[PDB]
Amino acid sequence: AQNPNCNIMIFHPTKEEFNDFDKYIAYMESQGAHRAGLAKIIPPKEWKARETYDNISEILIATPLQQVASGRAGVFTQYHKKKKAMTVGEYRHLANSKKYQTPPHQNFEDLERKYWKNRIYNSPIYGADISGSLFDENTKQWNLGHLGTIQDLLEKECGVVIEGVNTPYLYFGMWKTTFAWHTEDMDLYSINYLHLGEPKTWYVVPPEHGQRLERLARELFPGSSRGCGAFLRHKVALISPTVLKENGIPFNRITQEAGEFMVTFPYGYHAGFNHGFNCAEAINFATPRWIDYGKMASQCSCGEARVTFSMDAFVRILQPERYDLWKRGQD
Ligand SMILES: Nc1ccc2c(c1)CCCC2=O
Ligand SMILES: Nc1ccc2c(c1)CCCC2=O
Ligand SMILES: O=C(O)CNC(=O)C(=O)O
Ligand code: NI
Ligand SMILES: [Zn+2]
Repeated sequence: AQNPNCNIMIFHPTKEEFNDFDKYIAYMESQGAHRAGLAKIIPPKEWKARETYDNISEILIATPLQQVASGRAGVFTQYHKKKKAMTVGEYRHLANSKKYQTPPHQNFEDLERKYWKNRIYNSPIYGADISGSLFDENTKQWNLGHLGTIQDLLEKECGVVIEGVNTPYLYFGMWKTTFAWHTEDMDLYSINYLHLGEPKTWYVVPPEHGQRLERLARELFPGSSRGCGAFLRHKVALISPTVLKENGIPFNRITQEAGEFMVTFPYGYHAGFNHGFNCAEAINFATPRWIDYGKMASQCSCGEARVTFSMDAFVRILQPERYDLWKRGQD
């Protein structure tokens, strides 16, 4: 078996290898990349997402989110307080202000230490889930707005035609902005391109060990667990690497820098934080191997999760027994 220790693998495709997206994902899996839950892909030197990022300041962040923490330094939840709209130019200025700017630090490890020590005492503002793309329409390779759709994948694999669309989302981050422990909707893959700015550090649990993380989460957030059998779907819980280690949870970590792609694999729990002002673009996607994960994906039916229109068809076709209960949750 390839990659039995479930290490995060890093790939350096040639420009020829970068032509066929599906083929390269399959190649990465043939090398065991999926066992980690996360892979890094460094694009060939000849490739670029777009010409420059000089003209992005007028993009609107309609609903910036202030991420307010509760709990202890290594075990906390965050809730999102809506703030007034601001442009990317305004957001960048805010990120760089004394209140929000990245502190002096020696290296990524030093910054990681500072993050886990001090995150809860601040409330950074995140521009998340903004529908759009920064890939040039003429970028033919690994253009996140030009991927085969999940609806077409489901149709190709299972013969059923379904409604729904899936398009990319932009994320504008600043120091300490945080993504909580989660897998993707319907345990899909995700792909994330860091377009510009400071790094993003990721933590990931191998898919074969996801239930170990779930069990610890139930222990650490007992009220939340009683409220919902899939409360990690709410995307609000954080657990530090120190606490994971103390509890014997298998995980890995890696830092993504501008110009790099990360792929998360079905049922690969991940969490992380931004180092400073940055912009990432991400989208969910599927492959034939995903179908079995989609069929088995846990669902939130307590009403907290609240998912996109397109998830309806996924649950309806892949999980017909769960559909009625889940749909009651959406309404
Ligand atoms: N349009 C703006 C300008 C500044 C700010 C906001 C919106 C909300 C976040 C806090 C802030 O300084
Ligand atoms: N796709 C995700 C997953 C987690 C999170 C976000 C988007 C933004 C809101 C905060 C968070 O933890
Ligand atoms: O970048 C972020 O804030 C969160 N991204 C993801 O969880 C992802 O790409 O799957
Ligand atoms: Ni994700
Ligand atoms: Zn729930």
